[PDB]
Amino acid sequence: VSKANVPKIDVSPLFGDDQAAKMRVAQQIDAASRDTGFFYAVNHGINVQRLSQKTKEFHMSITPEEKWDLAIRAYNKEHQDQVRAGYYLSIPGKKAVESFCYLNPNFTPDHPRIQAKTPTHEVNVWPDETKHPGFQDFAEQYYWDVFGLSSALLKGYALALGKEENFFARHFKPDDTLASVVLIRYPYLDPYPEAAIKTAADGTKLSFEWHEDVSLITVLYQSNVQNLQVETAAGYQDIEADDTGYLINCGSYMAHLTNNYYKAPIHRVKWVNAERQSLPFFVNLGYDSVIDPFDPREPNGKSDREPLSYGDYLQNGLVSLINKNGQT
Ligand SMILES: CC(C)[C@@H](NC(=O)[C@H](CS)NC(=O)CCC[C@H](N)C(=O)O)C(=O)O
Ligand SMILES: [Fe+3]
Repeated sequence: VSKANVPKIDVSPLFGDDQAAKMRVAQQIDAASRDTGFFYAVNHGINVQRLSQKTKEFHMSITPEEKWDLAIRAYNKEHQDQVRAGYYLSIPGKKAVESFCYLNPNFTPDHPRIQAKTPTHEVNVWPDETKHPGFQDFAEQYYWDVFGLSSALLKGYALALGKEENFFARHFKPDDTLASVVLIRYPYLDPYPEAAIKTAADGTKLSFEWHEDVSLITVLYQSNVQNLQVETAAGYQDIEADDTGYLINCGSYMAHLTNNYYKAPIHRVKWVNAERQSLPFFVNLGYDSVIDPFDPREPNGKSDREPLSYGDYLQNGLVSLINKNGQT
């Protein structure tokens, strides 16, 4: 029943050249990462009003025909090459959530990872421009807008851990990042399908069960409806909503790299009967990216943990999350 301490951090110095100001932001990122694991990034410079409005226009105007045409393999056997990118359909009376996922716009048929058929790389699919004017242009621009914000946040995390500010960001590149945007619609439904509600061990009704994120960090915009909870030793705590800020947390690749110094917080989504948006950007590195693990608690930083290539981590992590928490 209690509320999580989720600080609001002004991240604007991370876009600048005042090095001491950057360190003061890094200290706040460190403090939040060692407490509940969540913070809100404010003063981030992204037009989140336009994001929410264009996402709503898309979700509310797409038709069943278009959803089949864009559907991932789980919903359309014809689309064997769409495991990640495309439309994730709701199932009326059974499954409420629906979403649209897209990847690096630089993944084209020309791209070498696409020509090589490397797992987790796909070419995006888009709706018809004449039915959804300007949607693809908006979505591709948004990808690079939130890429820029994430690059800045990664400098803060690096400084927080005592590393040079490009320690993570040097692996986060426009030509090969596996980062994804997911545009999730959580609808208002009356009656709400009981099959779409899960009951937690503690009795709480949920839309999505406990999990750690498959990411380096997760950069999340949500509309102003409270839904997230974070697990602490004393139980789950509510995360207050803020539809002007981005909610940030670490994923399990950060926990691995840091020998669990920055844990990947376990969190879950409460069931709320309300029309709302959940728009995550999953900060993923490149397929071949490897960061040597270190232990910030040790003077010498020595860690015995194996370096893990990001591509293998991502492939395994996405499948495991489907197996554990269900096809979304
Ligand atoms: C908790 C939110 C981030 C959101 N949940 C989610 O987005 C959940 C848990 S982090 N994430 C996923 O299912 C992984 C999507 C990965 C994506 N298809 C890809 O190929 O990269 C929700 O609102 O349900
Ligand atoms: Fe999550």
